[PDB]
Amino acid sequence: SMEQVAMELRLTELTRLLRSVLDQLQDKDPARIFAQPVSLKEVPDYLDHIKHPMDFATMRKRLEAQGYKNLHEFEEDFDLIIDNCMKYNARDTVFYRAAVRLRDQGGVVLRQARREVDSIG
Repeated sequence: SMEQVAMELRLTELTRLLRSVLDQLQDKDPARIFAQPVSLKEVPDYLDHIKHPMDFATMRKRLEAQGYKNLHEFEEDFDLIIDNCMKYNARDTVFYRAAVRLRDQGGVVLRQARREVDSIG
C-alpha cells in the first residue's frame, strides 16, 4: 500500500538520523572502550554479572537492519552500554571513568536528537 511505503520512508529517515546520532556518540569514546562486545574469551564470567550486554557495534547492526522503531529504543541501548560498565567496573577505573564522560557528553547530543525527532515527526 501507499501507507506502508510512507511508513517505510519515515523509518528510513529515522535510521538516517540515528546513524548520525550514533556517530556523534561514538566520537565521545575516542579510546574505543565501548566499540565492541566485552569478550567472553577474555572475561569468561561476564554474563554472570551483566545480563544484557551492549556495545556500539551491536547497536550499529540493529540500526542497519532498521531495528530501532523510535529514539527511546535507541537510547535504551546506549544507556545499557553506560550502565553495564558502571556496574561491572569500580569507580576508580579507566573503564568507569570513560563511561561517565560518555554519559555526560552524550546527554547534549541526545537532548537535541529528541527535539529533531519530535520536530520532524
